Amino acid sequence: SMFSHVMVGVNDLEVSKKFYDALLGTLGIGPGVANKSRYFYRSPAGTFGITTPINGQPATHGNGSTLGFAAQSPEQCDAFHAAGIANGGTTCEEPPGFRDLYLAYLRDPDGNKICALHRP
Amino acid sequence: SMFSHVMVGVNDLEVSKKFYDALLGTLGIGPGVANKSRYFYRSPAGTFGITTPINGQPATHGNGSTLGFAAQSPEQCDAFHAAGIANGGTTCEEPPGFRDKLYLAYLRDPDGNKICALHRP
Repeated sequence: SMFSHVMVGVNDLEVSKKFYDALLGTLGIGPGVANKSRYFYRSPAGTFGITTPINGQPATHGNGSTLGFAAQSPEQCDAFHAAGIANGGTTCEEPPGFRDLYLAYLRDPDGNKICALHRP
Repeated sequence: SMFSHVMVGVNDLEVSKKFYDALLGTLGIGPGVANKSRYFYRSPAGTFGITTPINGQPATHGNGSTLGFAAQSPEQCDAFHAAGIANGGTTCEEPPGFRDKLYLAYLRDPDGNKICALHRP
């Protein structure tokens, strides 16, 4: 992988662990593993983590930031979207579908924009 | 790869292109390729992109967010760090070094996005 890891800030570690456990579970990842004020979601080719921000201030999303997780099929993209929505996330404007790629976009409980992407 | 792609928001695409060209070139990642109001940095396992935010509002960086680029050695992590400082980025703390075993070099890009290069021996 190009990326060793990606971290996002969260305001409530348990609420976000519940979200990402469900979300990333649809892709075969997780559940999250605690390490200090973080949960890590690890695999042979990448690590994702959620953290309390080190500066002690509220976590926020970055406008223009998107984190894309690879999915093995369009069905996994759909399942990712449904699971995130049912467990604290919110839908983006674009419904899951093909883009001239298959993509499903969501925001996590803190507004971090995420995406499952499948290329057939 | 777990990640298909990562985008960050930037407020000046050409300024950021010149930073990331320099920075990611040290890891062997070829220069940015235009596509709409974005530049993409593709490899065989993952794509990184810099973008003007699609909502037309200013780019910001999220408190708690860190993006890590894989590097093949500690020397590459240091070359990354140097290129970053030479081209508009700022160092964070701590300075580059080993940490429990990993080598890490941290920067902020010209927009305040927090990034690092990481090597695991």
